[PDB]
Amino acid sequence: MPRVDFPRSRLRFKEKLGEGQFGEVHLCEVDSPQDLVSLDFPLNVRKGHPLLVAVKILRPDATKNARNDFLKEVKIMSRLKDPNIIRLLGVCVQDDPLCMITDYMENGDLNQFLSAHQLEDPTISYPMLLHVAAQIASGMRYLATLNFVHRDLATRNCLVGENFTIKIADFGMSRNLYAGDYYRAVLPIRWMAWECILMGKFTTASDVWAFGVTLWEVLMLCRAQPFGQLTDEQVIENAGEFFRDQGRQVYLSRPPACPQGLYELMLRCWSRESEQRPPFSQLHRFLAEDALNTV
Ligand SMILES: Cc1ccc(NC(=O)c2ccc(CN3CCN(C)CC3)cc2)cc1Nc1nccc(-c2cccnc2)n1
Repeated sequence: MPRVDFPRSRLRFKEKLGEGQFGEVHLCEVDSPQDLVSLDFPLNVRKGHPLLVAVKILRPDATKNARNDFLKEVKIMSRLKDPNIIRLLGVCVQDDPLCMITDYMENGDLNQFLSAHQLEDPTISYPMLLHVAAQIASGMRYLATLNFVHRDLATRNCLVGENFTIKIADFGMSRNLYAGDYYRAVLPIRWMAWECILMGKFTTASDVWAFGVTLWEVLMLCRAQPFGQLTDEQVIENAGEFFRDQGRQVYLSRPPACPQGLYELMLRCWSRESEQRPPFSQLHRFLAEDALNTV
């Protein structure tokens, strides 16, 4: 827990960014942020330009369980300090409504960003795609070593900062744009390892599987939904085929930009056995070294 609340009186409402069962996320401008610049709030103020933040707000009539989960997220976010994980800027928890505040990325989520680019034969290069993926692996290494499981890794849950910096986040199913990526609890089945779908087992190994699918998205420049040839019920059936291990399971195809070795990395992320999936330390090393060294 942060020692002092961010002053709610400085948050100027701009836009509603999303909603869920227990609250909303708003885009706010911080009024006169130079007044707040301190050790507690080391805000990056650009004179002449508004300071924008995302604010997650718990409904004041939230249940006890909803409130506890919100405070659990506060506690988790207060620990996360890595260049490739979204940073908590402040909280409002002394009074209702409870709030968490992070930076707002004008470049949007990584899906939005890659969707707006084309592959260099605006453009983005294959080496930059590897850098994006390496950053995600590095953030995931950090999370896993702190004994967190993400459970919803995908390009839609990564934010694009300045100079191609990628921040892993977790927004939940709070945005209409990605409703088709979730199956009705509400689950991102196309990113989920077979054991998640069949047994509800979520682990770092299943985060690795999701990382494989996220890497696939990146190399596809977010042009195709994973398993777009399959209905939701068929995706669940595909998980059964991984369980069966009789060679009928469908794997995502190799993207045109993806060399065979990188594709085989992805296939290893989709190993039937968790213990055969590469750790994030290895995924990062492969992307930052092996793949980048073989352009
Ligand atoms: C305002 C806020 C409050 C909380 C969070 N929280 C997280 O992003 C997050 C990240 C990692 C974890 C780790 N956790 C481990 C356990 N498992 C099960 C889940 C994940 C938890 C929360 C983000 C935000 N930021 C946010 N939220 C929604 C939209 C945007 C946003 C949208 C567009 C551009 N810029 C920002 N930004």
